[PDB]
Amino acid sequence: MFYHISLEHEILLHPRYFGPNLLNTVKQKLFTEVEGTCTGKYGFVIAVTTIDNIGAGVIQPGRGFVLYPVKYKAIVFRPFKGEVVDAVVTQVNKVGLFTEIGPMSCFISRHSIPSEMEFDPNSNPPCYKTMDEDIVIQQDDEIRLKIVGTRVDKNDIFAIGSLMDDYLGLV
Amino acid sequence: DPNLWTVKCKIGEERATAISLMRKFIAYQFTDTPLQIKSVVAPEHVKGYIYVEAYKQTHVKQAIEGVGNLRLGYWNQQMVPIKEMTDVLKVVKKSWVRLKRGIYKDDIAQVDYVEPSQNTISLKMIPRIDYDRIKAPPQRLFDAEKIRSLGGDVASDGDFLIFEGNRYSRKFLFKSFAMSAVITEGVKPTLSELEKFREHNFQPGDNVEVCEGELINLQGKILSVDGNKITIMPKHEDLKDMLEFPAQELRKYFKMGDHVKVIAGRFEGDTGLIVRVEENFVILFSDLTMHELKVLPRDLQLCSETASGWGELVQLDPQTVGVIVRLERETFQVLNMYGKVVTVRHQVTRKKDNRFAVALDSEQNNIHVKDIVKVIDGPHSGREGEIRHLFRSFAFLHCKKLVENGGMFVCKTRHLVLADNELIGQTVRISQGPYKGYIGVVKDATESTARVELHSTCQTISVDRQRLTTV
Amino acid sequence: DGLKYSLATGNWGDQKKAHQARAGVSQVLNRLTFASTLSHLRRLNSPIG
DNA sequence: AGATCTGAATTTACGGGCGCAACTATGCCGGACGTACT
DNA sequence: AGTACGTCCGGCCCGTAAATTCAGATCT
RNA sequence: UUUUGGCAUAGUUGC
Repeated sequence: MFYHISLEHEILLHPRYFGPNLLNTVKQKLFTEVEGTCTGKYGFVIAVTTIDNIGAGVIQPGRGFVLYPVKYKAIVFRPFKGEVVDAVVTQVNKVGLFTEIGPMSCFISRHSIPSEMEFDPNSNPPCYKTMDEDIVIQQDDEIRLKIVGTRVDKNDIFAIGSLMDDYLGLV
Repeated sequence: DPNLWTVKCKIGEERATAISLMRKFIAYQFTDTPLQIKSVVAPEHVKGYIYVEAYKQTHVKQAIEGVGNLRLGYWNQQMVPIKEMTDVLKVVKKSWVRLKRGIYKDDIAQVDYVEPSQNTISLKMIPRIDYDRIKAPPQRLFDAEKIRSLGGDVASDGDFLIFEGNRYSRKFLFKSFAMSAVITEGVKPTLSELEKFREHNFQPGDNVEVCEGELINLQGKILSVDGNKITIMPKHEDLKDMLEFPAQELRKYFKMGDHVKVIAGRFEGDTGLIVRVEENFVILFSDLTMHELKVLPRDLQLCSETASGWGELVQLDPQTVGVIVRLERETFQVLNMYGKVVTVRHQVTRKKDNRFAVALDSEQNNIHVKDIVKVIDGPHSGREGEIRHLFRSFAFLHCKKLVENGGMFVCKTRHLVLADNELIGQTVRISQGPYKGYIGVVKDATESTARVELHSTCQTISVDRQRLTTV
Repeated sequence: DGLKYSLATGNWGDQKKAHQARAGVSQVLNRLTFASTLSHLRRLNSPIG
């Protein structure tokens, strides 16, 4: 879920960018660095809400760079196991289902898929359909899925969706 | 009673020392120099020293005098403690044997025929020989043609053969050896030896349940382990006390959606996650592949490491390179430029990879290694892979989703899209410039200048190549 | 080999007794001048002791 | 008043240290075993 | 059968502690 | 197409 938190980052500014627009330069560099990145413990940083406080620029001995610590309010998506989430199904295959939550990709395995659902390969849209067709899971649909577990590997979170609980799936 | 005193003796010659001292006792039992010691003990498995029974250390010293073998214990002796006197004498303890001596020491040997004479038994063995080529070794099958070709001491009766010190062989060595020269109890060969010719495994951290008893259905994490009666110390759910269970009362139970590794069997080494816990058929899916793997509960352990699941460039021949796609016991599965998977020996050559090599895709875009490229033409059209190796007109693409050859395939580069100077060491003569007259040898050479070690003076200097004239 | 050792390394005494065996008796002959060779021939050393 | 220990104040071994950088020489497995060749 | 050959096993010094000797606590 | 490499005690010599 999106959470508006103050985080810390470090910037080793090179002397070539010194002079006028120094504060603009460190602001731009923090924007370039944090945006579009994922961290395992803190999830997906979405965007810089703002840069709160610019720390003192400690000139590195022996190196020449200047180290700036920066406090910044940023919003982070952190998935929660044991929570229901609205998700957009991206890819549907016979093995499982992939869904998008923000930039993050979650999965619904062949068995985490409910047994009532069954793949429909013969039809023109490849989709999982129930016998009564009260819920039909295809690509590009809004589903309520329970997060079984936030399985994190190398600065990227992939969760597992489940429809075992009632009232889940399409609206 | 008298006390035992330790006397250091020559290693491997204790029983001979005891025999000599008994002979000395009998040879001086009636003389004016009687041996006042009572007995001598030279245990079989205690090597290096012996024991002498006497009431005094002076008796020991005066008795062992004249025995060179005990001279290292002559000056001083140590009494065996009174409470440990029992332990001096306390002694403990189509098949397969293992020969003791010879080059076949501790080698599995199948008892072919047991001679009723009780002197030797016929044993089948694998020869550890060089076939008289190095001497003037590991186990390998007995090659009859090689030892016939090399000659020497060799006699042929078809598959039957005599060679190199009356070694008898047939099709495999078949030679007689004394039972005292082998071990006839406690070999227990492995399955590999059979091809050539219950168990408990509880680990700390693993979760186990209770299958029977008053403490049934209590899942807890293992802390300790022992051999048979473990008396385990499991940390149960909602219980701060530590209870006791043997190996037989537990089972390797695991909740769904947790890391699992296989300890043994056809699925050994593969990791994954268990899905549904049936009575005994536990179904899981690997981190590599998405195939059903059914295992017993005992064939699972709780280990949180990532799966291993490498990819080195090798030369099948100077005309075609190869990329290893699987590592095996004695061979490499190598995927070449043609797309043909081959199986080759360990002794291909490692080529110097050129990581800065430049290749052109199908749209005249420069592409380097680690670049994600889509295949728009060729047999693998539609796939998208990361470049790992390059050729003049081929590129090798890795893809984790593709379960074939470890995800590695190959496509032509034009069907992708990005998503020493001769003058060195030559005697020369300065024909122009201030250094004219002299002779030197060219150490370093360039396009313009060249270093010359000057023969005449104790220095080296650089001169234009125009100033040089070879001898 | 005993005498050859004791002259080869300068150690003087038994080879295994080198812990306390006094050394520094046999030295490489000083061959730089004739006077240096003579001075090394006639040299006498007092141990610290 | 005295003993009798007994609790703090004088004499003996005993490690453990001893100013900075180059150039040459020696030596680090012998005894027993064990079999194969001539 | 003998012997060679090669591979395998077995002065100071200053702290520092420790051993003996006078008052003091009991215990007559 | 890229180079390597020992530890030791002893001895002598140089402000």
